Amino acid sequence: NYFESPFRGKLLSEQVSNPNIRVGRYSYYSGYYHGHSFDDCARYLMPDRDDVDKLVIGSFCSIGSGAAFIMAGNQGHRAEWASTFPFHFMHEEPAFAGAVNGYQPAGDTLIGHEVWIGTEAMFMPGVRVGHGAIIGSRALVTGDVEPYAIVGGNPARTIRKRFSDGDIQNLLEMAWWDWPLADIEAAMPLLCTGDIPALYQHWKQRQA
Amino acid sequence: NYFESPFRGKLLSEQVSNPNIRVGRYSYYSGYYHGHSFDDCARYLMPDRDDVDKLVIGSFCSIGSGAAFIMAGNQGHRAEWASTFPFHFMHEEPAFAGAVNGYQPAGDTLIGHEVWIGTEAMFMPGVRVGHGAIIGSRALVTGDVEPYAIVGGNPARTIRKRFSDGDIQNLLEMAWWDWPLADIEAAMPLLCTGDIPALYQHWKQRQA
Amino acid sequence: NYFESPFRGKLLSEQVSNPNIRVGRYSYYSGYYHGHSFDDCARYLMPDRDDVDKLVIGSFCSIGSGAAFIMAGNQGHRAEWASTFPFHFMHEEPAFAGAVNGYQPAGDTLIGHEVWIGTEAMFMPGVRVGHGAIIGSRALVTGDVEPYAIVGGNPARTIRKRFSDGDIQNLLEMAWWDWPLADIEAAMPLLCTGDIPALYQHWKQRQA
Repeated sequence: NYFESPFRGKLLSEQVSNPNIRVGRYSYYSGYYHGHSFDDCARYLMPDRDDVDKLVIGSFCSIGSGAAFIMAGNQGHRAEWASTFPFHFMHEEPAFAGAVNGYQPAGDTLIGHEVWIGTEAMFMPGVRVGHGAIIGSRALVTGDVEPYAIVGGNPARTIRKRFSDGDIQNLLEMAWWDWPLADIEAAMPLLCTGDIPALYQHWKQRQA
Repeated sequence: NYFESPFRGKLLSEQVSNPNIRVGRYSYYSGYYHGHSFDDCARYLMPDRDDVDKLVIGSFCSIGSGAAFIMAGNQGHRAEWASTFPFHFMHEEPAFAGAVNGYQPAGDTLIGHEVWIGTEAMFMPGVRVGHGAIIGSRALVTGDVEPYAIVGGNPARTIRKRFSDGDIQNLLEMAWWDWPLADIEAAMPLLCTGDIPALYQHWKQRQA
Repeated sequence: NYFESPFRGKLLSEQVSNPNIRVGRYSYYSGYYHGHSFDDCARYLMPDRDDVDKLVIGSFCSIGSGAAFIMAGNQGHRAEWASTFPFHFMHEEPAFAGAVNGYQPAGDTLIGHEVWIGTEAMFMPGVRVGHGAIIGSRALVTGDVEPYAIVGGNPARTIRKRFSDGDIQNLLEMAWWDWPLADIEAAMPLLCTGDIPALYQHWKQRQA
């Protein structure tokens, strides 16, 4: 077990290893209940190729145990073809030599800043979860998620947003997750409330 | 593997170990397909603190492999705050010193008597599954379940109840799961039918 | 880990071992992320008894990691009885001696030809997935699936069919998955398109 206690996770930066995984600051993962370091959470991601899709995780993300990000696009499976069998990849069989490569990229998988991901939540290829979004446990994300949206379910569907639309708009504008640490510590007292408007002022002020 | 065969489970009483887990008689768990004893089914449950929420399981429960009961309330994550990041818990960072503890208990998780839980069913913090309830496999229970309700799905939703409302009412009144063993063996022939009304009489009689 | 790379699966024929598992040609499974060979994907399947239900997999199936086929019917759990507790199986307890066997078979689980099963998809007892069907990941299949249906979700529900009804009808008639290899290689160029009608002609012709 890469982890010592169910109550102690480790930084992404201190455990990520596949070059095609770009994690941000302070984002962490706690997988004591799945025992593997964060690298194995990225399924089918080639550490070799620069040609593949990449998993990108924003800053300040708290990631639950056993989360999984399915990669490698279709894996050479074309549902619109007469057969979903990856003939092209089945080398040995000489008969399958003429097979064309049905593989298709899907685009980098992007997880925004401050995304709270539930244990065992699974993300399909190419999704883009927005900042602040909250992914429920066991949630199977099959599409893009909006900033500050609370989703959950198989398939995952938005249940509501964390703040008002205005609130959100303000949060998106001050982007505290990009704030110099000194200011994050400064505004700390306000980051522990739901007073977006207050925070917004404290921001506008400091900016001067 | 704590288990010898996919077809042989062990008593909760003979494997539970966290002091904050109170299992009842005859309730059993079979986790050959997940290999760990029942203690690891309670996620994030502190065996140390008397201050935490507890997992309580009634009598005569049959629990499928890999079931999981997510504990520790919010784990210090406040979705209504400007940030869902557990700053307070991120010690090292001196900047995060002023952070307030966003943690919140959720209440004991209660699983009634005779609850049949499917393999890999996952229960969220603070739910209360009622007696007789049947939890489908892979079912993600996010709220209270009623006695004799058959649920399933992500999110889990009642599909129907096992018996009539009257039937249920009778079952709830005689509470066979609390019956002295001699009477359980006695009424055995009737516990293997759907004749609640018959059982109810056999009960009323013996009571005299 | 029975598997060497997340990108390299093995034939069912080269790893199946329970006698009650009948896999077809070219069908493969890649479980690097679950590390166990295909035999453990069949949950509660007795390799001993000829009396039990069997798991049957067609030809040309691509099976994702950690897929699972729940077997053993009800496992002796009768929801329509007053108790869902498998008394009959709880030997030790002499009191439970009179218990009747609530067990019930459910019928072989049949997975058709060319079924593409997503990682961690779980099939309940007795379902029958039709040829060409596509099972989404994490999909919990609780009932029969039609040929060329694309399902997903907990519970799994058809999202749409891969081809037209006519298209389907043609595909079902030529059954390429039963074609002598020489013809499969022959028609290879067409098996890599969505031109069912074209394929159908190429077929009708060769037949002469």
